Amino acid sequence: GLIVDTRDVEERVHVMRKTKLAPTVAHGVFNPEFGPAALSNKDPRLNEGVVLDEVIFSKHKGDTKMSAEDKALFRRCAADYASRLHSVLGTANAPLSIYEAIKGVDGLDAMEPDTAPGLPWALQGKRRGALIDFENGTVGPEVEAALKLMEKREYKFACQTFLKDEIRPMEKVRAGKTRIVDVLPVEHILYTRMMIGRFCAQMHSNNGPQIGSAVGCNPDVDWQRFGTHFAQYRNVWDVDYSAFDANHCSDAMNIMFEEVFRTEFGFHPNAEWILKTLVNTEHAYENKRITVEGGMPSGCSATSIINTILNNIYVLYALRRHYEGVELDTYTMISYGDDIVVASDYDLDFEALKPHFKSLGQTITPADKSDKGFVLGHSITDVTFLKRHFHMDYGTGFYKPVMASKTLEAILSFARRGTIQEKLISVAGLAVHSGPDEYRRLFEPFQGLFEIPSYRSLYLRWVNAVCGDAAALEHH
RNA sequence: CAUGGGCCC
RNA sequence: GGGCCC
Ligand SMILES: NC(=O)c1ncn([C@@H]2O[C@H](COP(=O)(O)OP(=O)(O)OP(=O)(O)O)[C@@H](O)[C@H]2O)n1
Ligand SMILES: [Mg+2]
Repeated sequence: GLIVDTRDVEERVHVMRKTKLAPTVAHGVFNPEFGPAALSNKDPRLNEGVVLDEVIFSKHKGDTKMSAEDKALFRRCAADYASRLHSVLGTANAPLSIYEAIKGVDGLDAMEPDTAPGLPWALQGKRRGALIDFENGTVGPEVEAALKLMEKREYKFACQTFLKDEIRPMEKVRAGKTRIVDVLPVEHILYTRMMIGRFCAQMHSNNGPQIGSAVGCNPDVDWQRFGTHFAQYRNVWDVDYSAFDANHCSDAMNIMFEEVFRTEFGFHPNAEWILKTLVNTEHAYENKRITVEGGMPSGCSATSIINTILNNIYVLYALRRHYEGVELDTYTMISYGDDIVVASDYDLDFEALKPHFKSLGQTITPADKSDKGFVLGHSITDVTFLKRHFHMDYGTGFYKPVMASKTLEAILSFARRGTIQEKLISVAGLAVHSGPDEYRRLFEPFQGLFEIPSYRSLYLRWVNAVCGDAAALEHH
């Protein structure tokens, strides 16, 4: 998105952390090319000659405007994927009850309790237990006063820039490539779930290549659904965007909002409203009130759905803008916002799309960048989706998500203070799929020190998840 | 003891 | 309440 150009303000929004993340006993064994991000332009490690606050805003290279015939081409594609979308999800997209928006239907996790509240509830000391009864699902004064307000469209706000205390490859750290999180006022996040909460539920619970979304899925059982499907095709590309989130041009955004969330598909007129408030934003990083047109607010409600709908309409628009007769069945695709796998028989050309894609402000590039350009052949066992490769499992003939040891090792070098035992239980079931030998190497560090799930119990868990009746087949 | 949105104990 | 992927 284009910055008008940031201002001064007298109020000053603290963030600049020091990492809650810390080395582990694994840390010294694995010596990973991975550290906590920078949470301070003062932080030593950091290359010298680096103002951390520069880069955070170097993802705003402008805001591609779109010809009038591209806006029509894009409109069609969005109404088309929208036709598909509501064909599979139905048209029951009535507003959600403040009770659900807080509580959550069957497929919409509740809103989280102890979570930051956005503005200005932190310019005025208050957490989200002070305007909502999380586990009674209950508004209070201003939430309900603003509920009333956005109902009128006479509501307006600002986004609280943050920094992702997270691990990152060492180099990205030194570039000061910290990931931003733009936190929305919690009232907003709530109205949004009312406006489009039943949509997102249905999305979550019909994920699959049919709707091109993997949001809602379980990389751990769903990998089988997905692997067999994608191995039915002669060509499978692993595409990488870049700044995906921030380069959603203003026109692309306003069109999909208009095309996906109309009232003719069951929504309430104000679902376009809450959504379009997301185009031109005000990001308050500290005393800098940075004002931006374009992009998405990474972490603005439904952020992953939106970005997924958008990726889907982009591909189809890039194919539609290069050849004729391209329908949704021309290909197949699954994304999770940024991430995307695509497949096709038609021997399609993806280095011929880069430009058509650059007409929306987006820069695709191959995943295997140590070639040069998009090639044919690649099956679904050369790609990555969500940081997991597709491998088939010896013992079962089933597909399974596998992360590079170097990643797994990264995750296992750093924990928040006294989380190490819990984290490990969690990472145990990721590392299952790396086999018995590596699972073991990967955990030597913590022996006689922490509890380590047996490789065997994690396997039979998995086997029962992927298709329980094969659990029951390792029997008769 | 970051936002979203998912899912895992 | 924790971990991950996005
Ligand atoms: N926590 C959040 O609010 C959140 N997390 C993931 N997302 C959606 O998923 C995308 C992940 O962006 P990345 O960190 O991969 O970077 P990028 O902007 O896509 O590209 P690159 O790393 O190539 O510069 C984002 O761009 C965003 O659309 N939002
Ligand atoms: Mg990828």
